[PDB]
Amino acid sequence: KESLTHASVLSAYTASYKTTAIKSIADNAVVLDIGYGKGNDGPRYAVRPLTVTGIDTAARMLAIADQNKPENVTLVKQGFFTHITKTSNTYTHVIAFNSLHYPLASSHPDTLVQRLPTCPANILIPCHHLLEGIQTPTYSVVKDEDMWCVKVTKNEFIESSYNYDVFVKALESKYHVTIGSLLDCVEKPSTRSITPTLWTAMRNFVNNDQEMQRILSGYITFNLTPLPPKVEIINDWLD
Ligand SMILES: Nc1ncnc2c1ncn2[C@@H]1O[C@H](CSCC[C@H](N)C(=O)O)[C@@H](O)[C@H]1O
Ligand code: NA
Repeated sequence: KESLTHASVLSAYTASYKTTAIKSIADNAVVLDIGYGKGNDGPRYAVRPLTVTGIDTAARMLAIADQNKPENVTLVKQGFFTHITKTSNTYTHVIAFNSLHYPLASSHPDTLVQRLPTCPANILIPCHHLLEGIQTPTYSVVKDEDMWCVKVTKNEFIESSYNYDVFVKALESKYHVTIGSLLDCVEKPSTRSITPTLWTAMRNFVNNDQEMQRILSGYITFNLTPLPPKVEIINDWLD
């Protein structure tokens, strides 16, 4: 133990994937961040040619996010389904980092996907069926009846189950999908507290810790590009 615990590596790798995704958003995009929360990705949006709408259901967290909100960011307090109905923005990129499993637990996965704007997207989602059993001093996922118990540091969150399989099958109806894991992250997070020496120390710990690789393998990433328009019947016409 020396600043190098399971929760520490997880947030750093999470920070790694957000750095790459936000950077890879096309220039001048109108972005929707579903679950903007307390504003961790503000500094990454602030240094970029992007118009961003951050939506959350928690006002207390959107209050922490306003205390240092970049001006290219607009904050709105409405969940995803209300906002998609009411908004006048046409979005060109969707971001959802550790957020979509909440709406997916109270909706049909095909309804969430068809309601998402038809635009490129990046999704980080925990797959609790790939995380159950992992018990480390700072990270633990355990089953509790129909609900999931997850402990980060000492935070004791309860999350509900969602249908990952149907979700992935619905994305395949709309998107070219490349699936991945946090374990596939190499790029150094933009977080300035993560020095080059510390990142190397984190990635070396991943190469030599089984528990860590399991935690990282259970945080599933989705790089989405919209399929061609239903006029894909022309290509099937080559059968
Ligand atoms: N249906 C919903 N619509 C929008 N935001 C939601 C939501 N359900 C939960 N959220 C928000 O999603 C967030 C996930 S945690 C914060 C995630 C943030 N993207 C980050 O990277 O730090 C929470 O703040 C939660 O309030
Ligand atoms: Na670019």
